[PDB]
Formats: sequence, C-alpha cells, structure tokens
Amino acid sequence: LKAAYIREEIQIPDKVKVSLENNVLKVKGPKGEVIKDFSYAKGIRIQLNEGKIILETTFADRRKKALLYSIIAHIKNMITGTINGYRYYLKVISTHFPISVKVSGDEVQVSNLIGEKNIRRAKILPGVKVTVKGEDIVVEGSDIYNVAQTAANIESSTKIVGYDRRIFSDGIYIYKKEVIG
Amino acid sequence: RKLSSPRRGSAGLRPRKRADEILPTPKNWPLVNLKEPKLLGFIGYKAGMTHVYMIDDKPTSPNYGKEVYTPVTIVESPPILGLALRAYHIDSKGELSVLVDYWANFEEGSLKYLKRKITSLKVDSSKMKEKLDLIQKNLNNITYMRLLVSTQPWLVPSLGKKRPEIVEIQIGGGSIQDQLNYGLSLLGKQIPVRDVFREGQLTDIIGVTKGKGFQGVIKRYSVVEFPRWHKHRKGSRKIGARGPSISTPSYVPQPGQLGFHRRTEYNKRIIKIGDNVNEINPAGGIVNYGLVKNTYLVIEGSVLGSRKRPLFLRYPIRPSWSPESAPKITYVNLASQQG
Amino acid sequence: MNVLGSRKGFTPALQHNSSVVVADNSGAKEAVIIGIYGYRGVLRRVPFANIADLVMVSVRKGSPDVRKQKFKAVIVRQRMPFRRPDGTWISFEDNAVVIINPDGTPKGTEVRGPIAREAAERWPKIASVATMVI
Amino acid sequence: VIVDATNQILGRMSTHIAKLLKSGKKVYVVNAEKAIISGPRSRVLEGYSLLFTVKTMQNPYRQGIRRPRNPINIVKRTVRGMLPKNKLGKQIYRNLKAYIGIPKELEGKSMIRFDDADVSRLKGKYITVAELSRLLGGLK
Amino acid sequence: MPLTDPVKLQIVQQRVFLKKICRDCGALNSIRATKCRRCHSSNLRAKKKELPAKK
RNA sequence: GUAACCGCUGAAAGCAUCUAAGCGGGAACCCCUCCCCUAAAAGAGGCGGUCAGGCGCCGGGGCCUUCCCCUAGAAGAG
RNA sequence: UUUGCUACAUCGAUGUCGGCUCUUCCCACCCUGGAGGUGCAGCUGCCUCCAAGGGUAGGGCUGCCCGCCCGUUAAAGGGGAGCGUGAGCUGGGUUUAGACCGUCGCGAGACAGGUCGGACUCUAAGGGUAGGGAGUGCGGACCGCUUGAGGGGAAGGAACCCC
RNA sequence: CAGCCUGGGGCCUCGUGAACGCCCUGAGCCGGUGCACAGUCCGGCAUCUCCCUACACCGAGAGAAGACCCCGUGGAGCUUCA
RNA sequence: AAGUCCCGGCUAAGUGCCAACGAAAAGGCGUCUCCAGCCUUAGACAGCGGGAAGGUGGGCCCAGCAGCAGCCAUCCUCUAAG
Repeated sequence: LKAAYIREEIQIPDKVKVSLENNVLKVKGPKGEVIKDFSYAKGIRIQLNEGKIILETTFADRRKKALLYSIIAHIKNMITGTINGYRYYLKVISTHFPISVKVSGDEVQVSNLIGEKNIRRAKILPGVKVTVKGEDIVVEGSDIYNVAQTAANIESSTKIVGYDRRIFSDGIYIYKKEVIG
Repeated sequence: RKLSSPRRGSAGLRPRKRADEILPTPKNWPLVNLKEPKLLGFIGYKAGMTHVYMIDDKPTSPNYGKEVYTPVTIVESPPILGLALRAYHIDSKGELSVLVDYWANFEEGSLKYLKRKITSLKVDSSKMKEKLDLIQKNLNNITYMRLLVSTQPWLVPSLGKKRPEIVEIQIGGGSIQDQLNYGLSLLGKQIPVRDVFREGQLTDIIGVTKGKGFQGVIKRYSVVEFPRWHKHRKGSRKIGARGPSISTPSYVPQPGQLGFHRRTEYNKRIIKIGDNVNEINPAGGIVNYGLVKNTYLVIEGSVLGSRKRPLFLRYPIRPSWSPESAPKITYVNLASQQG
Repeated sequence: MNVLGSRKGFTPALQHNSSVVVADNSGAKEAVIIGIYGYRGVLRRVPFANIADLVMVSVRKGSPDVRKQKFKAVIVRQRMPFRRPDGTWISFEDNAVVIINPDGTPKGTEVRGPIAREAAERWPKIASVATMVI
Repeated sequence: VIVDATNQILGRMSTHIAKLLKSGKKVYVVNAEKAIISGPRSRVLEGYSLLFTVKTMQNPYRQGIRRPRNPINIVKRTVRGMLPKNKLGKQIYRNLKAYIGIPKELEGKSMIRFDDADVSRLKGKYITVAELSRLLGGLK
Repeated sequence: MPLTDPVKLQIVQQRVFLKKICRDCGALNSIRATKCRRCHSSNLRAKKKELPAKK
C-alpha cells in the first residue's frame, strides 16, 4: 500500500505548558520537565497547536508510518512522566549470601554476591533518582527511557552469574514498574 | 615441518641508527598528577655501580622486611645552571612551535663556560623586557613551559670537558601563572637534585647505550649458529635464506651498527642521595671514572649506556607502584672494582 | 607442592639424559634424567631443572626389583653456582635426587647427605626424614 | 580564489576544485572539517580503516605521505587522487592549500559554494569531516 | 536466565519459564516470536527449565 | 571505535516486538596514550644569538683541516 | 593444500626429495580472549558462534612424508608462499659408470624387488636490503635549541602459586 | 648455547693490475593483463642526488646446443634360435 | 570529450558501480509491487473482563487417572454462552 494522508492529534493535558522550536521539543510538567530532540523526523512535519499536537504527513511508506506512530508514543510518554511518576521496581533474590547495595552520587555499587570479593557498578543517567528500601529498589524519574536504561545498567552488572553455572536465579532483577503516582 | 618459532631479532625498533646528539631528549612527559610547580626530571652522569644491602620497602614484596642483595648504579649529580625560558603555544596552523625564548645571564652569570660552545648574547640589546611581557600578553593562551638549563661538568674532573650541554625540561604544577613565576625564580642561580628529587621516588631513563661498533648478526640479533657440521662447512655466522623472494627482502637479521642507540628504561626507583664522598667511593679510585666529588644518585638495577655519558632523567611515565621514601640501607661496598 | 609460588628456581643446572645418584635407602643407586614435569620450552632449548622440582628419572644402577623402572623424585644436590636471596652462593659436590611416591612422600626412608633448605618447604615429607639441612 | 566546504559533500565538492585546478589559478579551502560523507558510521570508517598499517604521528602536517589521518590530510588524497597523472598533475597539486577553520589573513575575502555538493541533495546518514580524525587518529 | 525485562513474564520472579532460542544462529528470542531475530529460521526450540520432580 | 552478542524506548502489525528508525553497553579486535627516525615534510617550520669597526679597500669575525686524546669507531663520523 | 587428466609455457637447462636456518602470509581456531546452548549440582565435560594479536615444544624408531610411541605442557592446528628457500648449506632418499642377491632369458641382459661407494661451480654490473657518510633546495654565512605530519611494533605474551 | 683471544686474509694506504653476466641503462613496489609469474603495458603507491661497506633476496643472475623422455626410414657397440 | 541530463520506482550492502567474467539448493512478511481463497458496519482482526459451566470427575479394565495411564462413544440443564 501507500498511506496517502495520515493525520494524528494529541490532546495536551492541563497543568502543562509546551514549547517547540527548531524541531526541538521541550515539555514542562508538575513532576518535571525534559527536553527531547526530534530533528531526525525527516519526512514528517510537526505542528504545535495551541491546545493540542498536530502531526501530519503525505505519502508515507511502510517505514515512515511505523516511525510516525513511534514518534507519537514517546511524546505522550514524555507527557505521561511530567504528570504521573515512573516507578520501576527491582527485586533482589539471593541464595547463600545476602546482597547489599549503596548509592554513590550518579553511580551504583553492589557487592556481597555469591562469593566474589570484587565490586560491581552501573551507570545512572543524569536527572534520574533511584533508591532502595529493602529487598527492592525504587527507580524514580519523569523520562521513561532514563530509568529503564538506568535500571538495565544494574541488570547487566548483576548478570555476571552466567558463566558455566546453570543460572541460580540470584542477583538483581526487574520486579514491576509505573505506579500511578 | 616448519615448527613454531618466534621471529628472531627485534623488529620493533627498525630503523636501527646512531643518534645525532650525544645527550638525548624525552618526547613526552608523564602527567603532573595534581600538584604544585616543580620539575619532572634531572641530568647527571654515569659514574659506576656496585651492590647494596637494604630492607625491602615493597609492601607486597616476597622479600618484605629483610636484607637482600642488589646491584646498584651510582650517578654523580653536579649542580644545574639554568639558561632561559621558552614559550610554546598553539601558533598559526595549530601547531606547538616555540613562541619565544627568554634569556638572562647578563644580570648574573659572568661565566665563559657557556661561551665555550655558544657565542651567546652581548649586553648591547639585553632588552628582554618586550620579550618577557610578550609572554604576559600571550598569557592564558600557552600550553607548555619547558626550561633551558646547562650542565656544569667543569665541577667534575672525572669528565675532562669544559664546553657544556644546554638541554630542556618541561615543568608541570599548579596554575600556569604560578609555573612561569616558579621558573622565573629558578633563572640565574644553581639548583640541586634535591630541589627536584627526593629519595624513594621512581625515575625514568632516556639515554645513549654503550656503543659497540659494527657488529655481527650472531651478536646483533642473537641469531643461531648453524648446527654442528657448519662449524666445519662453508661458513657459520650468517643466515641461510634472505626471504621467500624479492617480494620484500624484508626486515630480517642483517649486519650493521649496534649500540650507541637512543633507548628507553622504565620503573627505576632511587635509593640514596648522599653527600659524603667517602660513603660511596670504592677502593683505589673507581674504575675508569675517578673519584666522585659532588652529590650522587644511588640507583639500583642496571642503567643503559657507557661510562662517562651524560644522562637525562624523568618522572615515571607508567609507574608500576607508588613508592615511599628512604629504602634504608645496611652496607656499601668500598672494595676495589679491580681484584 | 607448597612453596613454589615463592622463588622456586635458580640458575640453570641440568638437562635431559643427565645422570644423578640416588641418595636414599630405596634400593636405587644411579639414575638418569628422563624428563621434566611442568616446564614448557621453546625451539631447541633443552628443558630445565634445578633444586626443588618435580623431576622424572629411571633406575640405572640398583636393586634388580627396581632396575629399569620409572619413578618420581626431587632434585636436592647440584654443582651450579647460584645466588640465594640473602646473597650467598651454595653448591653440592655432586648431584643427587630422592625418589618420591606418586602422592608426594619420599619412597625411601633414609636421607643421604645435606640438602638445600629450599626442597624442604616444597616437599615437607622430605623435610620429615631430612637429617641435615643447609 | 577561496571556497568553503561547510556542509558540502567531499566527493562532490572535490570535482569543481579539479577544473579550477586544470584552469591554472591558485585556490584555497577553509573550514574543511565541515564537509560530510554520506553513509553510516560503521561503513565510512570501515571503508577507510582498511588501509591502516601503523598508528602514530610525530610532525606538523606538512609531509603528505602514504597514509592520511589528519583532518586536512584526507581532503588532499581525495583531491589529489582525482588529478592528472601527467607531470602537470603534480605541478598543479602544488598550488593547493588545506586548512582547518579560517586563516586570519583570508577572512576579509569572498567565498563560494558548490550547490551540487549541498547536504540537502542527500537523503541523510552523513558524518562531518572533523568527526573522522577523532576515530581516524587525529587528536585534533 | 539472569536477563529480565521491564514488565513481562520474566522468570526470576518466582518462576522459570525461560525465553526462546534459535536452533540456527544460537541466540535467544522472544517467547511468542515465530522466527529468529537474526536468521529468522523459525525452527526455534524452548529452553529447558528443569526436571521438577519425576516423570 | 568496534565484532559476535546482550540490553532499553518502541512502532510497524493497537498487543506483542532488543530494531525498523532512536538510544547503551559489550573482546588477546582497530585506533590514542609508550618507545624509536624524522625540516627532502615541496605548506620543505619556529625561537635565541653573532657576523663588527673604519676608509671596492683595511681589518677582523666565523668555520675547517692541521695539533693532543677518547666517551667512538672501517675509514667518515661523534 | 595432495592425488587423477590437460599439454598452453619452459628441451642452445627455471638444477630434482628431505632436512637445517630465516621471513611472511591465510584462516576451515589447537590454546589463549568474548558470548551462548547443553541429556551444564560444581570440576571435568560436549557443541555453536565471533575472534589470526600472541603462542603452539622436547625425544625414540623411520632418510624422509606418513606412521607408532615416551614424558611433560595450553595445546604440542593445519595449509601457502616456483610441494617458500643449493650464486645460504647436508647429501641421508633418489638419476648414471663398479658389484652382489631374488625372478625371468640358450644369449646380449631386463627388473622398479633389495644392498656397499660414488664430483653440490661462481670476486654481485642493477635493484632490494642495513648502516655510515657529502651536496642542492627548502634560505646570506653561521652557532644552538626546539615544534612533531607518518613511519614500526608483540614490546609484551603465557603459565603456576598465595590467600 | 653461546662466548673470549691469536696468525693470515678480509679494513685502509702506495705500486701493479684482469676476466663473467651487457638488445638496453630506461629497471622502486604492489595488484592486473598478457605465452596463463613484467623493466618498460594498465591502475595505484611512493620515489632528491652522490659516495663506501655488508648481505647474496631478486634480477624467472651467470657457467654449459639438459646428463632424463621422444623424433630422425641418424650413427656406433654388444648378443643370438634376425 | 561531452549530462552532476529528465520522469517514475527500488535498493543500506559500498550489495553494486563487470557484455565476452565473478556463487547453487534453501531460509527471510527484510523490503518493493503485483493472482487467488476466507471473515468484515447484521459491527473484522487485535486488544481488554465476565459467562468461560453442570447429571458428569459418566466412564472400561483402573488405589486414581477425576478430557490429556492403554481403545472410545456420548445425550440436555441449555442459550446473547460453552
């Protein structure tokens, strides 16, 4: 096929101001505000309506229409964080040695694993808050991508269990995400 | 059938040629490492060597806290007489040439030692004022700041020479403005090795190795004598083949000069900086050198180069371990190197 | 077996097909170095051995029941000049070994002549029946 | 005669240089690091990385030797290897100069662009020249 | 596996229903994906979990 | 900076989807830091100083050989 | 990579097996690195993929290659470069002339069956290569010090032990 | 698993004083083409000139109408039941 | 030596930029166009909760197989549903 003229709209929620210029988008919300660039949307024109988001394009291919909807999802996700908080959950299960984790500024450190004395670390993207209560790690923030990549960075660090041992289900693992608050 | 064999000789240093200045120079510098203005190397001379007795300082030594025996080299450390300050900056074409020099011995230094080798400045235009403030005008846009210093071998009868070498050292430290002032002070005076070094430091060595003359391939690249029968047949001290074809008669062991090279040395930790010549001088006058009569550097291991060569020293480029000071000693060999 | 992580090894001493005496009561008297455990070499370099090395030899002169047989031992005596860590130089008037059982203990029950200190740590079972140590 | 290569396609921008070369008039190029090559990062490096022999670098730019890795090295081989192989081809190559940024004494003179070399003529997936030396070995 | 996901049916949270692997390229794929992510061979077999109790 | 690959945000194709764009890691792999020869690099560099004084001339100033040796070596060189 | 055919090139010669030394390449990876699956409790396994940077021995029998085996090691990978290399070598195999032995022949003798000895030439015109030196230009003579395009690298690699 | 020293060569200097390879002086290297392995051809890479010494890797180096295989209604020799 | 010539469309590998010459079977919904067949506004697919069922878990041998231990049938309580 060939999508002739596909148009979609995004109703901007209240208590939000939106600024757009130079094909660079920034969204401000009570939870927070993040700037997300969209200079890479060749073949897509972006119209910032005073009360909504106007997205139009003419004669997109199979590639572009996936791209357009792909652009759409992030923007509302950009909106969603600015109103409702993103709360990933990381549950830790250990077999023989209890696991301890502490925060170091923009870096995370985990040790007391299955017997190795070394240190393990992961990187946290700026502007992202992550804390621990107990048996669980709370990852806060507005940007959805920022927490997940941060959350994933922990997941990579704790993966080291996987060499020549059948996996012992031991380490740091994702639990759930996105409480309404 | 074509068994495994490491390529013999050392392909790493081609070309192998003889240096063009008896006193080499470093081409990089280890980072300043978060500190204040001071120099990062020193000059000296290869006087001799002996063996010394110490308690091990390496906290992870298998020989920690015990007396073990180790050969040690002595380096007489005559005072250094600075000459000038050199300005390096990102010039046109984005390079790091010399912006300007800053010479001053008309204010102090009525010494013709320098005159023996350079027909240096007269008092007619000792107007470095417009030169010096040029640095001040060009302040904040400067990258590196070396130093012009000369040796004073005339204070060492061991080396029968009187025209000296003037060479360079780059200085790192705190802020740039500080460093220029730090250097400014050092001009026109004398500087001991203690002004740059302290015992228990690491130090790097770049210098000229013991020359040997034209050599044989057996010796140059440690190529192998052909087995038995060639000790009787057609010739013995040569490589058989010289490449699969004229497709690059290649980097293969071929004769040539060996020695007198610009080389390298890593991980050298000093032992003692003493000042009593009687504590170190061996029996009957040190071999081929004389009688050390200035401050000396007590360096273990081996140091490249022939006796009576100037040597230029340097802070560690990739130090293996951070050393503490004063690996205290227990014996010095004053026995004759002869006998 | 227990100390080789320290300065296990010194100046080159011996080679394959090198003949040494059997300094014990096992019944063997003369043996020839047949091989070297552990060591890995390069082109044409004959494999090495000195004091305190798992070494492999065979019986040349001794009791018939042990003649032409294979057994393991350790090197205890060498003629080589070499430098101890404290900077002394040790030598033995000849070259001797003591046959050891495959588990590690010496096969023999008696020791002949002095042994350098080093072997004792690498083979405490040798030190168990060691008489004098130098 | 001065030409800017900012936001220009090196291969495309190369061409009209050559006719100016064959003309017999001295030329210059400024801000050369601001040209681009179409293609993703992997290929464009790989399509250049294959030529490497060894690594280091120890002079001011002036040599022009068998392997280019300075920002204004790459422009030369691309402009040189596109010149007559006869004797004048060498001689015309003598009349070209390369630069990074803007030489001071050429600021107050005109510059021209080659419209055919505009980035707009290309779909996308391009990389700037200066980015290359970062991966190519140019500290600058 | 020690590999989790943002919100899916990952094993470590009190289960072992591992992912799917490719018989051809030797890599892993999604649970319900019908073909490999790399060679698309579609002859993908589930990773064995364990012998829980008996036959 | 990368291979294989492991991830994340994610549509196509509502879900799902590590990939399509988008984003992160990820090797004895390629490069930069190390050392070695480099101003015959043709863009062929920069910086310090001297080459005087006097009436082409006087004059001297520089350099080399010669001289004595060796840190060095076939001479050359240094 | 061998081995079968082809006779396009070489018969006024491109001197033939192996081995020695020495250089380099390639990847269909022997080990070392990375990742994974497993009928992976852990070790040991088995297998896939990426990865050619480095390493990949020492002996006995056999002239070899091949092959059998010894004791260690990470294993003791396989191939190319005119089955790499004789104006660098050994002549052990093999291509002569002397003989013996076995089969065949009345005979001259033949054998692809075995065994003893049997000559291994060259002062590098030119290039490559490795050093060391003079000059011109870069620019009047100089003295001195420096900037630092490219060039090469393995300048390290491996194992064992302590906890 | 190599090392040191000595004599004569080899180094240099005075005197004497040749021969070999020569279509050439124009020959650097790498892919390619072609008699299926170039110095000239094609395409790149470079490549300042002069001199001395060491190396024989190449110059499909030189030495010799190949000692082998076959042809010529070519020789010689030997033998016999031609 | 002359076209950075035009229209339309496709390719992301430097695939390719090759007449005489240089990659098979298979795999790919990776992508780009085209034939069938079947459901779709009497509400399509997908997606989201419930009813998602009962004599009966019928059952045969079978401790029990209470669809899914070895063969297999099979009616209404029923209706916008089993």
